[PDB]
Amino acid sequence: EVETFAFQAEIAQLMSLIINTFYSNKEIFLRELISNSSDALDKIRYESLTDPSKLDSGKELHINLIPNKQDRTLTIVDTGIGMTKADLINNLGTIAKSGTKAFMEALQAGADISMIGQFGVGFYSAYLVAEKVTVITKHNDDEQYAWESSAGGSFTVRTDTGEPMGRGTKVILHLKEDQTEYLEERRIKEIVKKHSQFIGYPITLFVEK
Ligand SMILES: CCN1CCN(c2ccccc2CO)CC1
Repeated sequence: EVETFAFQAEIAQLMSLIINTFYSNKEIFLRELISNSSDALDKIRYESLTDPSKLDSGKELHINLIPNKQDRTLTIVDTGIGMTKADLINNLGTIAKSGTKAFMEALQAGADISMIGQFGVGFYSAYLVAEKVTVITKHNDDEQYAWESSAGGSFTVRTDTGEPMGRGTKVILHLKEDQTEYLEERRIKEIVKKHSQFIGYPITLFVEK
């Protein structure tokens, strides 16, 4: 049972702007997704400060980067607070309508695409490198759900019958054919060191056979 939703008009515009604008500094997508994961981990940590049982679904607070050349995917896993179904539908927990409005007003005022994270819609920079994005997520108060979109104005939401996560969010980027450099270890390492050197959680870059 798959439900299909239309993006709000402003978010569909933001996505086609990211997909069609010529912009060479595509590596900022990883900084934005790691920063989103750090925010989600800060949230479950703060909640656990007054209620330790919120960590019953997993005490470790971390971020994993998993490249897979066979599937042409780069996956960013965090054990943060996760997202409910309502959150997923509501633009993955962001204020994406007013965020897009401020971002686009800033673009015409001298900003560039790399500043997207300052307007709360950094997740969508995933479409700088990915043709399709799958988000698997588990919040303590809800079941495990899968969100998916290849842009084009719509996304789907379904109950995820896959591997149980415990708690957190998994962003799977199905990379464009000419963006496979972001599957190479030394390239990911260079980008993490350049843009995410001070993240307060351990970032583990997995290797392949
Ligand atoms: C402001 C609300 N936050 C909700 C959680 N976030 C998020 C969004 C998209 C994918 C993955 C994650 C977390 O890993 C960051 C934004």
